[PDB]
Amino acid sequence: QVQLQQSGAELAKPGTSVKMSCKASGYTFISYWMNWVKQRPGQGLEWIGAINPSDGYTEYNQKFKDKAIMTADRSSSTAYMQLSSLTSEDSALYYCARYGGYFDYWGQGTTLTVSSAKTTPPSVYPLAPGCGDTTGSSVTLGCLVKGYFPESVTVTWSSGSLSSSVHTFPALLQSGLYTMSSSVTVPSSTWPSQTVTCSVAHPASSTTVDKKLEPS
Amino acid sequence: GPPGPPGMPGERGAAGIAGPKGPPG
Amino acid sequence: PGPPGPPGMPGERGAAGIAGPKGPPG
Amino acid sequence: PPGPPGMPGERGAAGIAGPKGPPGP
Amino acid sequence: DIVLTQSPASLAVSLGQRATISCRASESVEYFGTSLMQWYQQKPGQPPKLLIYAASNVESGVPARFSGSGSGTDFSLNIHPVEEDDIAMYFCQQSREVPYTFGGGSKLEIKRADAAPTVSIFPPSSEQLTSGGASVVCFLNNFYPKDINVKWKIDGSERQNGVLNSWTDQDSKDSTYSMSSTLTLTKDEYERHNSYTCEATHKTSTSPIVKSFNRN
Repeated sequence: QVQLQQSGAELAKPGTSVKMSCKASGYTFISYWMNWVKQRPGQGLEWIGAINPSDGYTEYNQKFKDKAIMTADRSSSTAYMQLSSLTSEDSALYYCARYGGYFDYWGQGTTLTVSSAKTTPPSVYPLAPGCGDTTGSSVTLGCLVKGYFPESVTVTWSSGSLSSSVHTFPALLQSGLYTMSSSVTVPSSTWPSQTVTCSVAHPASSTTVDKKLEPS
Repeated sequence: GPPGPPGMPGERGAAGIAGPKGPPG
Repeated sequence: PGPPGPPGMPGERGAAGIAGPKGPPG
Repeated sequence: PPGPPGMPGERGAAGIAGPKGPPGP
Repeated sequence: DIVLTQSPASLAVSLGQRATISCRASESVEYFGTSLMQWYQQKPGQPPKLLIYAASNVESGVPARFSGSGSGTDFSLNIHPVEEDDIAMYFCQQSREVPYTFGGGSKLEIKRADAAPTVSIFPPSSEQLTSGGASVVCFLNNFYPKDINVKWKIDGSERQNGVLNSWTDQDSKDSTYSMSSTLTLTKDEYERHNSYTCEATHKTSTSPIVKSFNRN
């Protein structure tokens, strides 16, 4: 089927350049104008521009004319976009999407983050229930990922044993570093006789951290 | 035998994007 | 038998995109 | 006999971009 | 540009009921015979999915449950009948004037029976203390409806800030809302005081919900 393989995520220091990709496949590359959109989470979709690839011709929204520089390679069946002089506002998520009267097929989106803040592996802190506490049929555990950057981070419990009964709360930005947390609920019988562990992967910093949850 | 005939003409391409708003009177 | 025939000629180029609507008032 | 017909031709290029609108009154 | 405006912001309906969303345009977007509005669906972590193009027509592979009507400057999207799959953001956009512009968004949440939320309170981990920071997590799970207010209280006395909170959102399976809420102290500050408690005010309980833990 038609497919829009977008390039990997990206982090850049403000004021630097950045180039992005969108390998197209499954239809004649030439025949369809390709477009670019910008999504900033919790805000709407902003049309950046579009490039016809049969000739290289391009058309930009007024706003992005100085920022965005659209390119295409006919051999590669690839569309490119370049963003220069990056400034935080630019930090966001960028889709390439095919156009045939409407935006029928999209890529998955490359994700841009622009900051001075340097790459940091996360401190992981277990959340064993209160020293002084009353057990029930269900026990809730969790563990807390803190002080990591940049953002993509994922947590798997008992080595992926539990998908249900698991709550993952989205990250926030705390003093220029990210912080997230995860909840898991097993039965009272199950823990602590069994082992419950949260494994935390922060592939950005090439680091995974595994934490066995212990009671007191 | 001789080769087959040439293939049918290709499909017509996609329509171009719409233009921007006209200048002021 | 014989080999298949060659590729057909390329297709008509797509229709031109529409003009934008009327501008602000004089 | 003869071989089959070759594949269909490549699809036309995306249409040219739309132009500026008419002036207002 | 052309300014599209969606209503309402967010809406809640029960599965099997009807959901209607309205897109309103700054200037009408009709070229000769027919209007040029499309409706898009977007789900968390995913690119937008085309539903409707030209208002009346439906993209091949989109269930009939999605009927969209409009004409002129005013359009609306309708779904009958709503399903667990259909939790999403919905966008309207026009292909009439460049630069192409999108709606602002409309969140679609399911209506379901009010559910009390289980609460859990966690001390800061020893590990973290060694580091010299101390934070106190409180989890609030499996509730509805969304509106909830958390309140932190040290030694019987309230603290307003240093707190961060994060929410989960309804899902193809879970329709309840869960919330984390971290409260982040310094070690010394934590050490000085003794008793800590997160407090929870929600529809389902006239009396505010509490979990406390005495230090030691």
